[PDB]
Amino acid sequence: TCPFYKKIPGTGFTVDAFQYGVVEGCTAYFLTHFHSDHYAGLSKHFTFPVYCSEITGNLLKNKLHVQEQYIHPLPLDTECIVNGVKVVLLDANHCPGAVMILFYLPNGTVILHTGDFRADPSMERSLLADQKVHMLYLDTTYCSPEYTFPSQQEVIRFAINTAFEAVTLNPHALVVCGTYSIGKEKVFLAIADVLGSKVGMSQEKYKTLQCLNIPEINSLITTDMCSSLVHLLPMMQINFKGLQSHLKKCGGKYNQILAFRPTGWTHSNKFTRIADVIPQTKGNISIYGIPYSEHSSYLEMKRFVQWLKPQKIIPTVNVGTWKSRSTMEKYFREWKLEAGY
Ligand code: NI
Repeated sequence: TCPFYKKIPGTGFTVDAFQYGVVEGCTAYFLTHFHSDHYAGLSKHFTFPVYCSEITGNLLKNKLHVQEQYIHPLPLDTECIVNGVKVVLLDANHCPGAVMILFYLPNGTVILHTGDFRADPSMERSLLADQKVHMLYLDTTYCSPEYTFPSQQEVIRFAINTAFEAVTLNPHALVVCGTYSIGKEKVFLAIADVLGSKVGMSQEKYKTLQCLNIPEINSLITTDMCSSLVHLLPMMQINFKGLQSHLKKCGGKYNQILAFRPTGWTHSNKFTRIADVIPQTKGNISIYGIPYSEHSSYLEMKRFVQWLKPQKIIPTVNVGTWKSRSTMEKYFREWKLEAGY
């Protein structure tokens, strides 16, 4: 049974609600982004209307085989009528194709559902500027002040400089980047660009990247591993055993691996600056954990909410424990008293 925080009151609509069977009264199912916890349940046998971005719709059709007749892509930044209700899709600054959804309810209430997002000041100049929001359904993944991490630009600067130094000292080093979902593509694209290489990967991952409308993608990626000195591997293989095994396969072309594991936040964020990050090393193999986040930091979240001034907040992440829920409610009240709404 579908939980309350996935239902949109006064509509036939649900958000990210595909794992509950046929939801009573749902005439349109929205999907914010193509991450498995959110699409859980969709397949080629789904026969209800799915509303989403163009990119998410390319992934539903090619990767999950959802039939074309049930896929309803909407442009961003554009007022659309769905089943008699005005909606807008906004870029979520999460992974490719990810959106927030603005719903203008027939009774005059305005609801924002962030999906998963990384709040940014540029959102203060979208179509959100123009009007009031009564209810905010909020991605609270890192809603606690201990969650700090650098900008995505600083993280990429660190990875480019690290890779370029290593391969210039040793032209026979291979760079490897972990992946387990869409998102974080700038990590491996930026490194391959500085090295003058395409990125090599499996046919399955190439297929997924080909759905993402990335400009000039055919110039950037390949399935021919042997021609490439940046390889993508599943995240589970990013360990000394998996990498040893991979280096064997390359036919004595390389004699060193430098590997990157983009994580979310880790507690080594609480002590170390990005600049000071060091790898784990075993022999000719080195592994860097880099804190590339596609979710809001605590400070980015608080800035966004204090700007929007919603009348009510409904968290969508960390809702399963009483202690989590109580912690989040405390911060929402601090933010409201500090800013005066
Ligand atoms: Ni996500």
